[PDB]
Amino acid sequence: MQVEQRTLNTAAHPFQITAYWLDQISDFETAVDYPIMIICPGGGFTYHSGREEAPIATRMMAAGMHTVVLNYQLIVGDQSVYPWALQQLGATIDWITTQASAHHVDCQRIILAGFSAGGHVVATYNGVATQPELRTRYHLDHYQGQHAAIILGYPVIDLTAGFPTTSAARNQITTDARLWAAQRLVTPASKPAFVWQTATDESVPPINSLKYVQAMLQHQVATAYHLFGSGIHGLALANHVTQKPGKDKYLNDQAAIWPQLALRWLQEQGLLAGN
Amino acid sequence: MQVEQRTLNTAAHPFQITAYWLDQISDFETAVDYPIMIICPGGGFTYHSGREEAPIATRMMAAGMHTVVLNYQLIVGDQSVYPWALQQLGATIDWITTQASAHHVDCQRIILAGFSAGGHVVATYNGVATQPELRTRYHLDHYQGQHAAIILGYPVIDLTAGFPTTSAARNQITTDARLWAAQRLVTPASKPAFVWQTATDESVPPINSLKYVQAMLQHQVATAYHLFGSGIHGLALANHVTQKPGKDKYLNDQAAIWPQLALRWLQEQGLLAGN
Amino acid sequence: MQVEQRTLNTAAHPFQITAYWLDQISDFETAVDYPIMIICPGGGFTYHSGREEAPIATRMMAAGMHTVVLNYQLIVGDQSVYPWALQQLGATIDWITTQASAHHVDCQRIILAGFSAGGHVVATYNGVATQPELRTRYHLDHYQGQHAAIILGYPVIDLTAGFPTTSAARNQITTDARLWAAQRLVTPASKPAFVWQTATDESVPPINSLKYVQAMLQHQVATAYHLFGSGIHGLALANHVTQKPGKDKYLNDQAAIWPQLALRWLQEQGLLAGN
Amino acid sequence: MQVEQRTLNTAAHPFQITAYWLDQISDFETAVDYPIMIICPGGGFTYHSGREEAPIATRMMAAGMHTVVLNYQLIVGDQSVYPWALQQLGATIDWITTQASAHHVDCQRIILAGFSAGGHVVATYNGVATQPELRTRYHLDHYQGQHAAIILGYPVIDLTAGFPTTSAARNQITTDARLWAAQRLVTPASKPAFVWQTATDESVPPINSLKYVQAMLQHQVATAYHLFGSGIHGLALANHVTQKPGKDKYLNDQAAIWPQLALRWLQEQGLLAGN
Amino acid sequence: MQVEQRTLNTAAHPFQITAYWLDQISDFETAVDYPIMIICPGGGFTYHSGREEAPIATRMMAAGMHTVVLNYQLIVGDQSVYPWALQQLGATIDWITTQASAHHVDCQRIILAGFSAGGHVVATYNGVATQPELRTRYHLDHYQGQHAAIILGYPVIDLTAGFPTTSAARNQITTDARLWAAQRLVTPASKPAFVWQTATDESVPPINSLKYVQAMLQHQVATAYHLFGSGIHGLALANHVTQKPGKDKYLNDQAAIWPQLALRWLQEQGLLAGN
Amino acid sequence: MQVEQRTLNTAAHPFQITAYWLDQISDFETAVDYPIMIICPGGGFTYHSGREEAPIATRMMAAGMHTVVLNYQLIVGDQSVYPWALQQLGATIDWITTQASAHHVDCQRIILAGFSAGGHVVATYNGVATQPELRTRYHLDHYQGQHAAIILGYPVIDLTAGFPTTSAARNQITTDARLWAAQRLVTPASKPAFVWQTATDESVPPINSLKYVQAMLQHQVATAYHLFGSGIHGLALANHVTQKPGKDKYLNDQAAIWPQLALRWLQEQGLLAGN
Ligand SMILES: CC(=O)Oc1ccccc1
Ligand SMILES: CC(=O)Oc1ccccc1
Ligand SMILES: CC(=O)Oc1ccccc1
Ligand SMILES: CC(=O)Oc1ccccc1
Ligand SMILES: CC(=O)Oc1ccccc1
Repeated sequence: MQVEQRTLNTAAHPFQITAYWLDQISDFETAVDYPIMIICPGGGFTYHSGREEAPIATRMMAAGMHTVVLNYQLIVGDQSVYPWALQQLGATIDWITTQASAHHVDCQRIILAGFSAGGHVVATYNGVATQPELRTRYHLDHYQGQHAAIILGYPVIDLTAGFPTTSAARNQITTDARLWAAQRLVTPASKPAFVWQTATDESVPPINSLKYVQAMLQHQVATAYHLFGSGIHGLALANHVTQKPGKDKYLNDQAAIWPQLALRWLQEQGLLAGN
Repeated sequence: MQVEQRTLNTAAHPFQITAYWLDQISDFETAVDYPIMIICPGGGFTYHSGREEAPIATRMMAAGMHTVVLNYQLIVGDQSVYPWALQQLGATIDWITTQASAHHVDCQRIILAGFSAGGHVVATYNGVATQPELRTRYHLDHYQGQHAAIILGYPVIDLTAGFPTTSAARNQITTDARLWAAQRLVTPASKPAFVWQTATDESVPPINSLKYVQAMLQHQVATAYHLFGSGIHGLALANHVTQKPGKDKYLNDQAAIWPQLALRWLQEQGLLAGN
Repeated sequence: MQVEQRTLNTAAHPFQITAYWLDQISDFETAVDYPIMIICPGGGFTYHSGREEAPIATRMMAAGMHTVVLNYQLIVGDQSVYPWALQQLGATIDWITTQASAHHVDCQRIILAGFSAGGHVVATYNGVATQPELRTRYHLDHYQGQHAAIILGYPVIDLTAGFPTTSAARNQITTDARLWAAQRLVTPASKPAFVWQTATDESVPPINSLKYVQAMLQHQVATAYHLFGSGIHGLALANHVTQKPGKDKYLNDQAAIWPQLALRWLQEQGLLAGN
Repeated sequence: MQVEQRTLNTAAHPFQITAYWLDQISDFETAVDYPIMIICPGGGFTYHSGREEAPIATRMMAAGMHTVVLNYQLIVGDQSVYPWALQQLGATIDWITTQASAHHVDCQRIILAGFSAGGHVVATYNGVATQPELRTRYHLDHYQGQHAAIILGYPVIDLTAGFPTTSAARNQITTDARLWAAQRLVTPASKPAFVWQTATDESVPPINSLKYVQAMLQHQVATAYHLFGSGIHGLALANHVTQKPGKDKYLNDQAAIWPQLALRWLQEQGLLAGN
Repeated sequence: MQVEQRTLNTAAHPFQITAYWLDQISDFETAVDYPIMIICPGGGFTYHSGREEAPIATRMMAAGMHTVVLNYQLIVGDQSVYPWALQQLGATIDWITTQASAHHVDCQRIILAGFSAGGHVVATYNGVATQPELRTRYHLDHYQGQHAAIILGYPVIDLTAGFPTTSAARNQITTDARLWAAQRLVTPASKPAFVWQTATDESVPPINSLKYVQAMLQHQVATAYHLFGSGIHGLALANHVTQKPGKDKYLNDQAAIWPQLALRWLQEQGLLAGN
Repeated sequence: MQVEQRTLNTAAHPFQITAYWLDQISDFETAVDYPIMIICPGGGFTYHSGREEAPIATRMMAAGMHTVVLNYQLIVGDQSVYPWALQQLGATIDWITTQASAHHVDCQRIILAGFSAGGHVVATYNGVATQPELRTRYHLDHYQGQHAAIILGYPVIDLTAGFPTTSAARNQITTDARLWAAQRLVTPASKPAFVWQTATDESVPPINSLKYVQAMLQHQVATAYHLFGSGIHGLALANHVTQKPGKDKYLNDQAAIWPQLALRWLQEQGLLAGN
């Protein structure tokens, strides 16, 4: 295993990635290209949550994929998230295509994963980067490669749907209301989505995931949805690894099955080797 | 996540380790010390099998533990595995104690994992390093730190018990017949052992694991044993990650549950945080 | 000790830092969080002077603090220093807060040090970043963390006060005269300043430092000031370490005591462990 | 030998370089400063061709020079190449001057190599960076150092001269027609050029290189030109190293002597040590 | 291109290597396995000469091969060169086999290159490692992989043949006289040898190379030999790259063609891709 | 500043070093060779004390020298300290000579610093490595380079002189009593020594330094000695940097002047640039 931390400069706003590369198993007689997952964590658009970075990447690497963590555009200075964060995703996928041979990446198996705020970028991107009208508007044109599916964990999907609370916090995120709500952007072009959330999510009401999934079916898009009964927002892995020390509310054994559900779903979709 | 690859020189035969350090999560308020697992892979004493190195490390690391892979003494040159391989383990545990504060290692939770030939070293060590008589005999004296438990996967336990096939290959492994068989070395002071193997193991006969568990019980040491019904030798993870490309015999979905079994077992022993 | 060199992208103009991290002492039974000093060297806004980077960092590291060298915005292309350089400082402090647990940084003990042209950035920042009005104007809002004190060595404080020599050179630094003079930016909210300069400073008139201290006191901010009697501009450490080879005019034994004065002043401020 | 990969932030558009530094020979009793070659590969302004990076840098390194590969501005997002790419070259040369002491670089011996699209940037730069009229217009002022010579392999010199085909592709490269054609930008100020191309270049008509040389003589700049008889576009080293697997058309043994011709030409100019 | 510097511990005397790995070209739609050359420099058995390390490795790398520099056993402390250096060579080849898949090494194309004292190790190894009686005697048994050919530049072949001078120097190198002379070790199992030397070699008489070739033929091993008319010992590349500053005697344009001769010879042996 | 961690294999027992290299100052017109200090920490021959590694290295680095920390042979396995540790010092000095050109090391200014147990190795080495009789006997022959002076801080000088307490502990350190006591090894060939200790040293009675200093004047070798009136063993820097958290007994302001005293002592010896 190798770890690469790096600035990519091929977008208007340069950004940092952290790639975790799988190494070839040395006593294999032949080579294998592995899938790769790009993770956009949460942190409410003002920071990148560590709980949703390495611990999630490591769990997915365990199942045999490369992973990359994208530090997408935050609110800092008077900066807005969009349209920049969308462009950084496109550049990250592009950059991956250039690294394929060196790292044995299966470019037909590029997965994006978003959590909370992170989910908005990915949900939007699955929307935006699947319609050339919105591609051009947002300058995702001229980037190589594309993603095969998305995974969304308790995603922000609609900025008027409870998060963020105050109007003045919507606006920081963006004064472009044409993507306050990722549900309205779904077309039959959108790539297959695995979605999960808790029903008891106070900070990001489940209608977000419902609305995306609802809209995912209404345009015939292969989608799976798990709304677990209990659990607070931001469970991450919902187990001791991502548990804030001494805070039981981060433990939820029912939600903790999601990575297994996710991986099995990726296999079904032909996007991960089956055993 | 950092990757450290390094020679340790505090043994008669210097040796390489590869450490994979967990990084602290930044959204945490307080620091956490994590367990560490040292892995001795298989390879029939002539090599170190990559199938049982990083893939296994990553899976254990996904559960929230540091891991280190130890290139124990092989048959190379007119060299024998023992007693050097034992000293290298002690040196590795020692080295961990000196890295504990920089990496947040919980030294009361140092776990050893052995696979196949690698299991002999760990099994022997579990015996030798808990008996001052054999400690001193084999030069493990003056090393800091101790391991809390072992994990053995399809472990070579007795060199007269099938592997190796010829008498000339077992000699190469060692002239010292006082540890051809680790099942004879087991005494009360030994640390708890989680053991698994398949029953249809041609290469390394199940009597090996049976004999060792027999002796852990006939000696009152907390233990656990899983002998799956089917499967060839060297399953590793028994899934697509460790599957030699196109070889179905490396898939066994029943055996594939062993890491979960092992993690839950560690949690029960209070050697890994629980859920 | 670890050396991290790195681009930070969380500002309008991305920029390089070079971080020098203290490692934990391994025979300490418990962990210690250390203070951190951010250094902005001189170079007359057209370069970053090496004499005021590592040699100064190492002397400060020897007293038990992390250090980071910041390559603030220079005059290059047709770029001005301001307001960008101010933002880069805010982002660096912010970045530090995110690295605190991994490196054991005491974020309550963040010190900024500026030299010559570098002092302007720091002196201005100390004023700007303690006033929401000037904060917001210059886009320092939304960044985490704050500095506890500043250190200024022969600082450029007023752009009309002799440096730079020509009209055409002032302007290249900035077409914003509301920052030509950091002495006018001084208000009571400011963090405490240790200031030193030589009286015979031909290149940057002592009126600069004198004006700043004059305003630190008139606004009741804790300040200490050493105006040494002899010596040219840019003494740095004023000894053989930073002495341009064969040039005695860089040696000044009286000025050479400043790091000691500064460290004791920091201890007095409760911003460094006392011995 | 050392390999440095890194972002430089001293341009409006930050960018990656990959520097390959020569190490001092240890049994030399005195040090030696080595020339350095900056390489801008081709890729038709939409990517950076690996065929024209490392394999070319390694060949030039074998003759005793440092090399740096410059990832100049491409067409990505709605971005055009110019004027940004010209600034990135200036910042790279500038950065080199700042590394000269640590790496023993002879700043009197900075050479630029451009291939295909990369050649346009180098050819244009050679024009722009020698005339302060076009210097100022394109924002190259305040950057230290200067190049002593260029090398152009099958360079794009004129955008209306066959490449790019469509008009829509012209424009993506630039809506500044003023430098669609580096031929008409040559003055006596220009640095000496070694130029080569094949006569049968379908993709980028030979008239391109012909025009630049024609212009290089008509304003009398020391120059040398090799238009080989056979060979497709993008030969690179024109041997097995840069040969696309199983594609004979990338082999051309007459063109393959170009690195020798170039090196001898550099020795002639006093830009490389001689034999 | 990546540079790996590392201790290998798989011999009685552990030892450092410096590997220079070629990176795959990202434009190639398929992958390519490259040959690899192990280089044993000279230094008269008391040091490793830098003139014969990187400079030579870089020239060979430019031709499209991986290279590794082996720091073989010297006369240091009280040690003799043999039989350890032979084991270190075997362990290095072995290590390469384990790196083959991660770096795309063609294990049927492993070439050994020795210079001066380094040449003795290579020449002897070519003999020893091609004879199981002498294989075993010297403990090269149990190591994987083997080399396809050797290259010898002004090699030490016989220790009584003028190098080393005094009796007391030969003995330091080794008291085992059975391989004072690599000519006698030659048998038809020996891999093919490209050999070169100058006839005016005062330091190491030409009869050395003469005798080895003289025996490669009389044992029907494919071999080529170039004895240049002029030139001192230790020409290395015989050009400005390996020339001691201000020392013309290191220049020799006739001998300087040797790397081209060797590469063509390798192509002829099907050991390097042809043009 | 660069940090190099590394195994050296040119001794019977390979060993780790950690080198801290000063970087050249970029705004110097000329280059400068700096002195280098090799540090052997204490730890009572069973471990290397972190209190006496980096913190001391950093403080010496601040004065403008390279530093290297040597992990000399410990009591581990059934291994003794001697004669191995002496060889390791020799190889380290030797290795430095091979790195001089690359790092600008002034090989005429190599200084050894030992603390407590580490002092014994340095003190003995000072004795052994200056007399060819003991040189040959202990196999320091054939290593290049030599040291100019030693620094000893509360050194163990005689193993009967209190430390270690029991006869069982001394013997572990070594059976060879011909260097239980470095005071008896002092002859006038020895390089100059700066020596310090506290009078109240319980664990290692002042007798040791006194006995060494006494013995050092009697062979007319330039020396300096400081015996502070208070303070326990192992003060290191005797300040807050090396203070065990909450343990005042590690603070001693009088002894804390020793680095300054030592540096000024090196200046008069002409082994460090003077200011
Ligand atoms: C225990 C050891 O080999 O020494 C060190 C010291 C600092 C960091 C890593 C290793
Ligand atoms: C820029 C940032 O905060 O991302 C990280 C996170 C952990 C380690 C290094 C960088
Ligand atoms: C054009 C280029 O060099 O792209 C990269 C970037 C990082 C690593 C390898 C290749
Ligand atoms: C010139 C500058 O300050 O950037 C650096 C810093 C350290 C090393 C290399 C480049
Ligand atoms: C002396 C040695 O082990 O080899 C080298 C040489 C140059 C740089 C690094 C290692």
